[PDB]
Amino acid sequence: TIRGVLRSTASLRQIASVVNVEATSFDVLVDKTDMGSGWASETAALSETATPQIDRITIPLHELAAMPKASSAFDIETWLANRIADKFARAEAAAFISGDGVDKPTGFLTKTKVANGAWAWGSLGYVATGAAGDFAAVNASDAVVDLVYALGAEYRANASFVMNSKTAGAVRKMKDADGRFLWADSLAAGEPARLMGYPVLIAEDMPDIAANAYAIAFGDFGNGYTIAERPDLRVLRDPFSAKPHVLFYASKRVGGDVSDFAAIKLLKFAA
Amino acid sequence: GWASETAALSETATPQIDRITIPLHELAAMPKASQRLLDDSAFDIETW
Amino acid sequence: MMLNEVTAVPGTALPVAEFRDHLRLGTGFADLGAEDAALLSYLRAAIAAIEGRTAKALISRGFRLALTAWRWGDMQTLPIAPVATVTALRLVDAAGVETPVAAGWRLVPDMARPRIEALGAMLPMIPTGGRVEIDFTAGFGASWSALPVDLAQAVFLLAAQYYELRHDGAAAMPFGVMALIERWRTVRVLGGRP
Amino acid sequence: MMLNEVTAVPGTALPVAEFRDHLRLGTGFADLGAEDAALLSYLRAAIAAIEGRTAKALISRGFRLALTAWRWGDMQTLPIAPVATVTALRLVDAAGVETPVAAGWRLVPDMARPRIEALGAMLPMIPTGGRVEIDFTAGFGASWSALPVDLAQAVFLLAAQYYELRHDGAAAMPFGVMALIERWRTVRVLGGRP
Amino acid sequence: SVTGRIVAMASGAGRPVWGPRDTVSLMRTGFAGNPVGFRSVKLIAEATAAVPLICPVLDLLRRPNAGQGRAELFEALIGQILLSGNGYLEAVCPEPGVPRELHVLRSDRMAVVPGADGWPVGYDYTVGGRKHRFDMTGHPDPICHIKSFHPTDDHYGLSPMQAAAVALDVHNAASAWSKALLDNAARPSGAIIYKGADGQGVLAPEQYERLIFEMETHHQGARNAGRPMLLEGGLDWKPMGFSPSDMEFHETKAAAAREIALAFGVPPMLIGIPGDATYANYAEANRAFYRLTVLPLLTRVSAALAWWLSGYLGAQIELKPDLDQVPALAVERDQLWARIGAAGFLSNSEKRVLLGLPPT
Amino acid sequence: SVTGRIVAMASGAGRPVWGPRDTVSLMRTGFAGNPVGFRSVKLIAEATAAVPLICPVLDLLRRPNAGQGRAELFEALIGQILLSGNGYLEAVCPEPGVPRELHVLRSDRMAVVPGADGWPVGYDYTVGGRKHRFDMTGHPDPICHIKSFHPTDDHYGLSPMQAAAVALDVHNAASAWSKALLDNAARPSGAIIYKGADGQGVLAPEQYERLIFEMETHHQGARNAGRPMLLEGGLDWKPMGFSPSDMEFHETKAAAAREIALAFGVPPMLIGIPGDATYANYAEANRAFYRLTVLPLLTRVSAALAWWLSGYLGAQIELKPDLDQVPALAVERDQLWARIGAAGFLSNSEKRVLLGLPPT
Repeated sequence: TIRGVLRSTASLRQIASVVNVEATSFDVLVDKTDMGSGWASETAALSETATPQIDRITIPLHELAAMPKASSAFDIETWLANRIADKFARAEAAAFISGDGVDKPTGFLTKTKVANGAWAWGSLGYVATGAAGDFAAVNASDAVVDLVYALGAEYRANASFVMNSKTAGAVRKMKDADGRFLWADSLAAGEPARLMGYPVLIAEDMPDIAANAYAIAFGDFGNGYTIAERPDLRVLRDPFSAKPHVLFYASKRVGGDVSDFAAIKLLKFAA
Repeated sequence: GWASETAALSETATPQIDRITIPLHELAAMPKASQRLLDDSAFDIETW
Repeated sequence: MMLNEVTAVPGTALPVAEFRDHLRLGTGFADLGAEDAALLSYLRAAIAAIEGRTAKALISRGFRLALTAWRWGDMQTLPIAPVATVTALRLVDAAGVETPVAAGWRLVPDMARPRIEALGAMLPMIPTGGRVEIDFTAGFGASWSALPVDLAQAVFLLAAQYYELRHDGAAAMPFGVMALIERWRTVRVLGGRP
Repeated sequence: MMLNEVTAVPGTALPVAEFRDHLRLGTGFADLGAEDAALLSYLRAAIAAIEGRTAKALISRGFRLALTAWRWGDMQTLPIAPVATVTALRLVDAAGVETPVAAGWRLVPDMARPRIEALGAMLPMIPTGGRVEIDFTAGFGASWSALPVDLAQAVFLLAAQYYELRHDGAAAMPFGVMALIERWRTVRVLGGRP
Repeated sequence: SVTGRIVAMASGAGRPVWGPRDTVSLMRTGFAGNPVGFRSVKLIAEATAAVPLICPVLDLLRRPNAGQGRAELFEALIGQILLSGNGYLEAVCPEPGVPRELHVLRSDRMAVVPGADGWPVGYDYTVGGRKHRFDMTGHPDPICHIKSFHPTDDHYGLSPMQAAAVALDVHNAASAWSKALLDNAARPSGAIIYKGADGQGVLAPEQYERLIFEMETHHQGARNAGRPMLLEGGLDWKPMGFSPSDMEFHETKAAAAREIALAFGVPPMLIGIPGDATYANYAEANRAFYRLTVLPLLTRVSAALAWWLSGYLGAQIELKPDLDQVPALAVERDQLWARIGAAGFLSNSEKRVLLGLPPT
Repeated sequence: SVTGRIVAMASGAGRPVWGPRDTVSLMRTGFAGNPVGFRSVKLIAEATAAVPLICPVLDLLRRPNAGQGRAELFEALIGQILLSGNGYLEAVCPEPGVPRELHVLRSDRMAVVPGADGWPVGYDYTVGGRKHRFDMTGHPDPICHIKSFHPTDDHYGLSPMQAAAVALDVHNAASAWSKALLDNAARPSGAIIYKGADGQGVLAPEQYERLIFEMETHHQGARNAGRPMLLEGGLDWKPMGFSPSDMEFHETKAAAAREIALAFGVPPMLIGIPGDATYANYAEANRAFYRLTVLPLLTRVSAALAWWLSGYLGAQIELKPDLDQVPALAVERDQLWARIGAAGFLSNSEKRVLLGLPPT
């Protein structure tokens, strides 16, 4: 049996809202503001209090394609089908997190972030850690806990952290003034998988800790990020074009950006 | 075409389609009747 | 399929002044020109011998290929092999009217198979009782210098022979006349229907 | 598949000064008198006889291989054998848009079977009617000194023969012309469909 | 079951799985192409339709739809199983129980969907580029999918034509060898060699029409067979032969014509191919045909109609071949009636219960 | 039927679908051309017409139309099914019920129309440039369309001659090989070679008429077989041979003549082709013929007449072959009467109900 390198599988697919769509695009419809109702006066005109301005966000439903040429110990049809499904499960994971606008789903990091407390609708909110290189030196994890408690109590019913491996490394490297590992205290524990009472998703397409990078996200992505897709995978078992190489054609179409800008909060490693 | 496939016609020009919108306006009339006239007349003006 | 030539070679394009260097006539005589009328008579007699054994052309004079029915449904391999830029497949009618046709025909260059394959899966049809002449200029180059030199040597090995013996008098080289010709002959193994 | 040379030899690359020494040096009449530019015309005739029997190139001239359909799915053996560095694999269409490619293929050099051998199983497909065209530089080296000297001696054994006797006159050496060539000929045993 | 849930996510849930690539080309080259592959399927598919069945529901089977009878249905059904290893039956149910339409869907244009738990959720009828997406996420499950046994695949059948796909291409090309040999061959019955004074010399068209007319009139044909044929100086007649005359791949075609009949399981005696006498006298080879490749095939499809159609009814129904008054099994019925009829020790009602009779 | 709408659009509704072009040429080259393809269809079509039927409706079948009897109708009907895979029956109804005219429309000039839901709406009888456009958008549906089984096509039959179309062209051309060999062949029984003093030399017309008259009188013919034939200087007699004498494609013709008989399903013993003894003694081969390729064909056509003609009546009628007093099945009738007749344990009326008699 032919082996391959085992890549990361966690993909933000299982915590975001997966919607089977059949058309060319998926239009989510979110109001931007409140009703604005006031307490009425007993002798006043009292008319036209306000109306929420709605907004259509378009999931463009892009397509993803990989085209390998095939060029009896192991059987290529099953193996290449088990590799290209993995690559389509992994290459859309980068687009879900840091994809840009052109021909691919725009990830939640590329949505013009604004510091929380001055949060408006068109952006995502972040909280600063302190010094630019890493977590704060005096009190580590204060950035983590106020990232949790700067989101909103309705979305924190089912919210999760999104990191890569070597940011969860730097989280588990946090220790008290005796060096006793605030998260998973002993050297015998392991991954506790319940950071601050919330699950952790190790998604490798997140950036690592840098001068300004947003290496930790937290949110109810079921309301936040909408993955609209078509469930099938095209299989053109092509017997033409090149006699020498089969050149199988496999494509899945998928789209997605943020549906709710209030659900996702980011951790900026700066001041 | 017949011989144009050899020289050109690598693709045949597809029909460029066009959407014509019916804007669907409304036709509304609001005549004003009096309450005195609606009550005095033997003729049912409200159904006329 | 008649395959005549529109124009012959000019004669001034033949290397009579270099063939005279080959045959060791003489260097600095004041006459120097008593053989010019006959040296190109043997160069044209040795090129035309090698143009028939090789089915090549060698001076790129213009041809006229007047034929009536197509040999195969679409291909029409041309006889004179090294071709370039088929001018005109003017389709004559039963009598008179000659209408040149762009017709959607291509040209596949090759030294072995100089086809004229059509792109619309059928060459232009032929008016019953009328021919389809094809003007094309086929050969290696315009001047003598554009030839493959081994084929140019096979003219000089052969036209020197006609100059040295006049009648058919009998008289083994590694690369003789024949061994230089043989990579330019047409190697065919079909005697079939298609 | 026309495979015309882009440029010929310069003529100054050929060892005319050395071939005068293979003709009569160390033994002979004197340097004697030889039409210098004649001796260049027999070297070009002996190289072009050995370029054809061996399918080699010997001076590293520039070639242009313009063929319509790929023979295999990916392989494309190049005929002129000692190759180096495809200049370009530009791809013209039926109208002449001439869109080159810069990746997808890796020339695998070899004196036996030079190839194109694209990556994977996809070799650049051909526009319908638009012949593919490959420019490459094939041969041993730029100067005469970069050649295998046994193949260079087969030129001098042959170009001297065209100098010593002009017409096709009759005349078994151990390493003659033919025995020095046979380790450079192409040994093929395929007459089949692939 | 539990293994199936893991198997799905390997191939991909919710996406169509196609299986065999060439099954559309084996039909034209193996069932419309050669007579041996043609007759072998027609011999079986017309045999399974002739076998009666034992149960209402059979009223549907007798008249499934317009223009497609009872016997015509199983010829279409088994004719897809022998060709592509898969049988399909669409049911149209205006009514809740016993749906009054059956349709043999061809297995070229049908594709499976593995779904979540490995057992199928979708079947996709794809003609052109247009699909249907039948749904299996319900109880009546509108398509019975009859699989031939396939050990390596989890969703399709093996289609005996795929196992004989080498012997089809031998039999197709050896038969086309002799066709194009009779169509591309130049044999002469001789050659009048004319050398001349030189080693080469043509003869003038005056002399050549003399040579045709003395050959056309006086030498060719049945009526001129054997004229003494004076040859003067220069002329000579070399008679040619034709050294392989008969038998161009005659046995390798006849061995391949037996391996096609071997794979579908028909005996060589029934189909009519030549060969050594294996079976004796057609009371066996027809009985072997309805016991090794018809009745095992028919009791396997009828076991799937007994379960798929019972999903439309409330009560489950069995549906089996008759294995009685099928006249190829009369030698198994003589042999069993004369055994117990001659057993005089056990009484009269004690052997009506053995032979299958209503007791008295 | 639910998927019927999808396949209809791809073909194109309201437009005629033709199918196979070369169908009319297989008739002239494979049924009017060779005896094996000729006898095989005539052997079947004259057998299915001879089989009686079991039901009124049969009064139409007994006298369908003028000049075309009962037995003559099924020869025309089955003779189109074996030739082109399709049978057609126009019904002309001056009267509302049980239309008193039947006409076998030939399937060369008939074309289908797919219509809306995939099942046909039009049939087009196309002679010259003239069409007719029969209509199927009604209840009586005036043409029954009997299909042979075709797995790849959705509208026509397969026509066993198409499956044997290579073996027909072998048998047509191997038989025409020996014909044109007997017509184009120059064999001489010798050659009187006259060289001369030179390598070449003719003989004068004085000497040449001398050479004929001693060859015409004294050497040719049966009565001059073996004269000692003095040869002087220069003359020489080289006797020629004819090296392949018999057997020009003799076995490949005899193998292709069996594969044609294989596809239509006739046994080699019935048609008369030579070959190894597969069946024994004509009690088998005639019983095999009416069980593998006649009675399955006849019970499939009669099942289409049982449904198309019942659409003109009110009550549905069954119509099946008799499978009784057809004298090729007597070995299956001896075997079943002597089995139950020798079963002496069960009583008299208990075996009249088995053999099919009205009990007394």
